[PDB]
Amino acid sequence: HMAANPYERGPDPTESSLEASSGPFSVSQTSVSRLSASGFGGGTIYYPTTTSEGTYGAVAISPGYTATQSSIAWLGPRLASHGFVVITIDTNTTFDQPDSRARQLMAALNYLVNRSSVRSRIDSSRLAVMGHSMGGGGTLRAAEDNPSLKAAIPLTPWHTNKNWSSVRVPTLIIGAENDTIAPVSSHAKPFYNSLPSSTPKAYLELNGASHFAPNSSNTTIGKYSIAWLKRFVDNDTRYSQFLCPAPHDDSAISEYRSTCPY
Ligand code: NA
Ligand code: NA
Repeated sequence: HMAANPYERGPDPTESSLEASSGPFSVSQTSVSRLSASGFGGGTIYYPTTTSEGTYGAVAISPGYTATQSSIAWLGPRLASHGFVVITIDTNTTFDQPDSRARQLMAALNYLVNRSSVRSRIDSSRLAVMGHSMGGGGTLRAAEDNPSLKAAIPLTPWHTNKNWSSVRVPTLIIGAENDTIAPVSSHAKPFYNSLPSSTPKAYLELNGASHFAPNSSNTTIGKYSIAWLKRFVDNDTRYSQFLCPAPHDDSAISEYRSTCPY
């Protein structure tokens, strides 16, 4: 038999538990000021209250162009309530390009491990990155330049670079069908196609959604982000059951591609 996974947290998942507003863990918050944050413009840290089940993995989430922390803040308690330490960040300037946001994502993870007040609750060897729009472009660049990351979830990503053939981090790209700012035909889909065949990857296209779909509470985005982070940050195979959907059975999903090598 396969060895027991020590990174498993929370009870066995179901479809109703993943689509719920909150997970099985209570969440507390703490803030990081812009001036004390070295490399990024501060943010808020979301962490589970209880530690009796062991340490958790850390996730850094970046907003998009001319966007602040509040546009992605709903992912904070949504992801943390399932057993993750999440930091939503602000950028140094609201006009920072994707390559600049990639550096600020790793700087936020560096703060979580070395300087944050919740560093004792974090497993430093299991980190992930997320982002919306240009933050999603910075997510791809961070995963390419930091292969030690466990997962990466670009949300309607935007980037001038379409070549991501060196990304070794399991990447879940979530695109919007009617995206007019970062069209999937020139952004999300070329990003997914350029990812290596040996890298676990998936492309989720939201049916009839706009570019700002990730800026509000979304059941589809929340369920598959939890499943992806659980599957690769925690190696939790209990969440693999949620990663093989049929788009014709979900009105919120218009497309789904996925390749798993391991
Ligand atoms: Na700063
Ligand atoms: Na559908």
